[PDB]
Amino acid sequence: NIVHNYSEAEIKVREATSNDPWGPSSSLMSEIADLTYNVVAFSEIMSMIWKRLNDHGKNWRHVYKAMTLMEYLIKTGSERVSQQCKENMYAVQTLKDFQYVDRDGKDQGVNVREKAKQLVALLRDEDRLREERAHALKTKEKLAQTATA
Repeated sequence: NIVHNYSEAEIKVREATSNDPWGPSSSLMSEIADLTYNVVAFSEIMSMIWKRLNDHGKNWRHVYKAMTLMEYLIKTGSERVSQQCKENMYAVQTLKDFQYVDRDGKDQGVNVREKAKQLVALLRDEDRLREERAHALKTKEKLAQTATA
């Protein structure tokens, strides 16, 4: 990871992409999105996400949640997020053929492939990206003004 103690941003990314049977919460992803505007945190955040995406088989949740977070940051964080993804398109495209059938015969990998496929389509369509971002930013805005339960 090339860091001593993890920064708060790195801890948040790891938590959001933990190898656990649950997806990232919107509140946590929203915090990470704000952090993408911090010049130092941006680099730490992207580096950790690319690393969590670098995994296989039984660790598919790391990959799936990392893509979910990347998708969120592409649409809701600094524009530099989508810019770096476009520059490293190959690293997103490889996930389109990720495979994993668990020991019960359940294909978990197909969902990783589908998300990668749709994410790639989004990143290559500039007009869609602008629309998705406007809608995503409004959603984060609405989220911030909605009370708990």
